[PDB]
Amino acid sequence: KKKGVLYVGRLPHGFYEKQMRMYFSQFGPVLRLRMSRNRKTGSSKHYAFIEFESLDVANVVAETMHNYLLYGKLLQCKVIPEDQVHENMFKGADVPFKRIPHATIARLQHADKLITRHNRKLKLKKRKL
Amino acid sequence: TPLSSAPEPKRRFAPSKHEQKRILQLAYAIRKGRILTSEQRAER
Amino acid sequence: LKVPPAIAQFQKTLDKNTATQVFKLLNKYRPETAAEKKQRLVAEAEAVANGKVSKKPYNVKYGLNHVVALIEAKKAKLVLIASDVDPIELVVFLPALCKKMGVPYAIVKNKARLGTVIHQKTAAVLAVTEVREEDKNELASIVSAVDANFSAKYDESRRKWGGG
Amino acid sequence: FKRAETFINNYRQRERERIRLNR
Amino acid sequence: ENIQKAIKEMGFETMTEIQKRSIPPLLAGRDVLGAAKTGSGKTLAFLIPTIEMLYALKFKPRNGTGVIIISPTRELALQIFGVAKELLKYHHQTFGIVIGGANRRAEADKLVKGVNLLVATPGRLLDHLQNTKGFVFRNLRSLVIDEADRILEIGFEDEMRQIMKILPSENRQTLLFSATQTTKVEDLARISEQGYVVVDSDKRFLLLFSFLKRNLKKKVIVFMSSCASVKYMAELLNYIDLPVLDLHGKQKQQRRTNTFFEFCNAEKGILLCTNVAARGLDIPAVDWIVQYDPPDDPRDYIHRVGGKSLMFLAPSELGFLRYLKTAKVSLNEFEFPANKVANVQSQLEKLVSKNYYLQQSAKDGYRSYLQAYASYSLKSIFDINKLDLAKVAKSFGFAHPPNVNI
Amino acid sequence: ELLGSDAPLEKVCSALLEYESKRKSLLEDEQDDIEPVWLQLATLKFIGNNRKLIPYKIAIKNPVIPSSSEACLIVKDPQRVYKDLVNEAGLSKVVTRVIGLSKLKAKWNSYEQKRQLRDQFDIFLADDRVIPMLPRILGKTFYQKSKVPVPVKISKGTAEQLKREVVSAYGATYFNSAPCSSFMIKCGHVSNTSTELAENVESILQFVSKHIVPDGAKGIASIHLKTSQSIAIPLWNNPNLKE
RNA sequence: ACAAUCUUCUCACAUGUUUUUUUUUAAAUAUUUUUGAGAAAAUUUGUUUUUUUUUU
Repeated sequence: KKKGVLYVGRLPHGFYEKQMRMYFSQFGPVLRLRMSRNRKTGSSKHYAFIEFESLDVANVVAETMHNYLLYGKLLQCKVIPEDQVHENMFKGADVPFKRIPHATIARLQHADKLITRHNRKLKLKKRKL
Repeated sequence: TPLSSAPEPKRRFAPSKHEQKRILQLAYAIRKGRILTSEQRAER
Repeated sequence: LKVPPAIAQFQKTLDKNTATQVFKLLNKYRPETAAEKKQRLVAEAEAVANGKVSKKPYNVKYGLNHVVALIEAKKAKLVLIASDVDPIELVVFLPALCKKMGVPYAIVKNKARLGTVIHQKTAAVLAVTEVREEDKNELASIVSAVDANFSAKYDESRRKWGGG
Repeated sequence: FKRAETFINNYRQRERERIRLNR
Repeated sequence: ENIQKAIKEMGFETMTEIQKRSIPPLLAGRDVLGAAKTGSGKTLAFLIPTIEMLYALKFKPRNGTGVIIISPTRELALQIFGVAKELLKYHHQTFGIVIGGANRRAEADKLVKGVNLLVATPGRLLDHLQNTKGFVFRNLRSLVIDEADRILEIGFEDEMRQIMKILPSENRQTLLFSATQTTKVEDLARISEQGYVVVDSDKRFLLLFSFLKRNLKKKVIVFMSSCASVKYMAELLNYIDLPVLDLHGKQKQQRRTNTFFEFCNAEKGILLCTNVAARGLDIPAVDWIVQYDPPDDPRDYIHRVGGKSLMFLAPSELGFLRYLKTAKVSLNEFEFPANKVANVQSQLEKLVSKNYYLQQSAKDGYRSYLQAYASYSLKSIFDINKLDLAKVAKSFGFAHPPNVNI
Repeated sequence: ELLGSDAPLEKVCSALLEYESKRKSLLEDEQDDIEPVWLQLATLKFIGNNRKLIPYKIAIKNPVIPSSSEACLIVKDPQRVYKDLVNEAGLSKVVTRVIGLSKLKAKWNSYEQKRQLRDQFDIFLADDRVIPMLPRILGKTFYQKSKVPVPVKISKGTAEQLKREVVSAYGATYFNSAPCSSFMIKCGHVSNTSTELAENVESILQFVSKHIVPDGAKGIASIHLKTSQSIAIPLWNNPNLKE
């Protein structure tokens, strides 16, 4: 019934959304999982939030996956308080990850108004000088 | 602190002595032709 | 009957995952087999006989008197105790002595696995005192896992009279 | 049921294969 | 004469004013009450007359103890023992030292064997003269007391009169040296500009190592409470490519004088020495003076100091700052950032554990430092109980504190 | 004269040095660190397509990195041969430690251990043979925290060659090539003389127009020099930038 | 299968020279300047391979 949000911490590199969802679905259905990722680069912030179908299963996975030594990291599995569970708790959850190739986007992006702005900037630099 | 105040012997900072006794014994047997050498065992 | 806390603590052993990681580090530090030691010694014998500097060996520590000595001298970094020692008095004091010396310790399942590491039929206790510089992080991770899965866990049932 | 260790090892292998293919 | 050859081997030709006015009267078996300042050359004044006495009477180990010397502190007693070794290098008369904080079970066996020239302290000497079975002292014919004013300042009131009641008085020659003449000295004789750093204990050596690296191109001298600490500190520093001279030497007085002379002549270099060894020596124009350990005698230290002075003080010893206020001495506090401090503690521990002699020296220096700390006069300021033994061993290169009998 | 048919140097460098000196406003640790001179060059187009994890050695008449700075050398296995060569060449006072590639990857694998190793040496020099592998086993702990290995060339295996490579590396500045139409480089320090700073700036500009800027002086839009927190006066501006 | 592929380069050219070696946890947390015009050079700083609402 109550839709238990079981968090996972100390996630080894590679234990990403696909691997977590597959592993944690084995214990119980993982409705939504959104592994935290950086806004710029989408590097796994190394913690995720699993909304197990039942609070019971989330609690069961908590006890069995807490202090779990996975590749040198003691997985911190503590069921997220349902009262503290937010609405933006799972905003855009389970999405194919979209770190735009900003570096290329700015790079492909590379007239008279720009020249005027440069002249104004030069005038501002002269004023500062 | 450690329970024992006894000093540390030098045997724990040096190559093993009873291994050396065996090595000299094995070397003597090789000289006396009692133990086949590794090369002799390999070629046989 | 009612099991005293000193004997009841041996019913709670290290879990499956952490024990598997423990024996993975241990298997890198197995003592030299009787055969392997013989080959190394005759190799030095041939060098001595023909014409003639090493490093201190690294391996796991075994033997009850040896390990208890290492704990008392604070030389041990991790002590693993067999959970099924037939006269339990041989190890019934070991968890408390490891607590007094502040040595990380765990109670692993059965003595056959411990003996297999050291090429014997049976080992009541194993101890790790020194590791290579590349295994410092692996040992440190296991010490944390042993603490979190064995010391942080339980620590309240080991004071309670089990059984009955 | 299979352990989570196999999941991460498979991902690292796939990333390892992706990296070599890009080579 | 063997005594003369040893004196020549020690590296001494001329005599001091105290020696000139004491050696002749001592050779005639005259009891003398002396008043000489610290480091005035007294060490040859009271030691060589009783050595000739021992040779003259042809003392043997079976006769037991014939000469007893009482020293205020362990470090002063150890230096006197070191000097006596130099003087007795060509004699068959046995010598030994018993001091508080040492192995009493070992000293009892040493005393049973028969030690003629004994250097002791009031606390340990009284213990051995009462409870040590088989210790022969009925043949005592020369007793010497050094730094009597300091001895009564330590707190040996009830012991000095107690010990004298046991030792024989008839035929015994007596000596008493006291720099300052208080009222207690005659009572016993009748019956017979600063700089401090608040550095944690575990970071003491790392700060010192970082500081010496920074000031490599200057002249630095460091005072440390124990000679065994000096030997280990010099040996450890030489093992990390930091060549530093030491005044410990090989306990040979000639080498110590040669090392001090070379340090003074050299424009640059670092020398390690104890407060007691430095006491009585003309300090040259040294850019930095460092007090790594608290001084044994703060009253002597404040007068001695009066280019730059630095003092390593633990946070638990900040009460000594209040003492410096009561002495009317200006001071300033030096602050250091943890990022410039070298983090070679793990490397230091590995190096000590791997080498035998480095570990052996570190254990001896740790034991001597603690024993010197436990015998400080300023109990309220330098309290051994307040000290953390785990941090102290960390500064010595240990993962765990070694087991030392206090 | 090479950039825009003019040489507005010396006077600009002297004015910047005077301004820095004018803008001046117990402790137990002191160092000879001084505020560096940052020369930033602007192009009209992207010089770098992507970030490059290989420092570029720009030769400068006035050395930037002090010769007393501790240096750590990374060499191919075995490390005993390289350590013996450094000791024989007398460079042990500069190259404090020599660590092999295998030892660096294994003995120092933790992020804390990597950070501790980085903070224990002021300059990190890597052999050109093992320079590509240094991108891994170091990570953001070193390759992003002001520790870019200098690609020293010691493949010959000679004591004189190692000394020459060390001297060249110490006497030259390092510039990191990254994806941007902008770059900033260290041309000198505050303690450096005005004439020496101008010579270093000219050498840096010549190197940038030769082996860095694809269009050379034509592609350079503006060049300025400043301190860590001081303003950058216009050292050189392209008169035909609009065209 | 708790193992798998992150570079002990080079490339030419004429020993020199030249050209290369895409590779870098998570956050927190930084430089005034260039500039780049979020993006972009950019001190960086601290730091458990740490890590809980906050998906790139």
